[PDB]
Amino acid sequence: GPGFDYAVAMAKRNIVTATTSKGEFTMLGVHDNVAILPTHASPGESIVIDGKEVEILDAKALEDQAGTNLEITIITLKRNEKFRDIRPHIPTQITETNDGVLIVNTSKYPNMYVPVGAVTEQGYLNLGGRQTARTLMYNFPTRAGQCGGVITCTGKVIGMHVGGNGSHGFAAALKRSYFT
Repeated sequence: GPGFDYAVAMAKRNIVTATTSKGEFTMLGVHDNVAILPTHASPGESIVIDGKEVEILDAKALEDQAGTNLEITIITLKRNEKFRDIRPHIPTQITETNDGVLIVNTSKYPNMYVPVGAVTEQGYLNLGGRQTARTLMYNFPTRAGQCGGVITCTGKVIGMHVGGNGSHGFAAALKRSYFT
């Protein structure tokens, strides 16, 4: 109900903690039983969501038209649980903002909000030996525990944190077409 933005309402149901062999990540539910995670989280046949082991029915790694990695993996879960449909709040185009907020939800940082400032288009990035397209950057001392963090601005969900270099944080841009 109360919440400085749409973000607060969505967060309670759609932002959960996911555990794969590579550790804890923040994960974003998009609609129904469909969620997203950074491709490098590498979920196997199942994943532990908020303490509960759940089976993955499908895991689609996204790439652009040229075959470049987007670093977003869409996973379809085997579970009656249903996320709110946030798609109407995902822009149809890569989106910058002067006032972004990063939302992280892990056991080390439960339901935490952090205004990060300007979020602008970085474009191609070398993400751990792999070329990644459509990235965004923000000036925030990135560290462990933020992978999967969601990036929002007033009424919109615009990126997902996928890496960072000491002074900057990088995210994959979200676009609506990826989910329809």
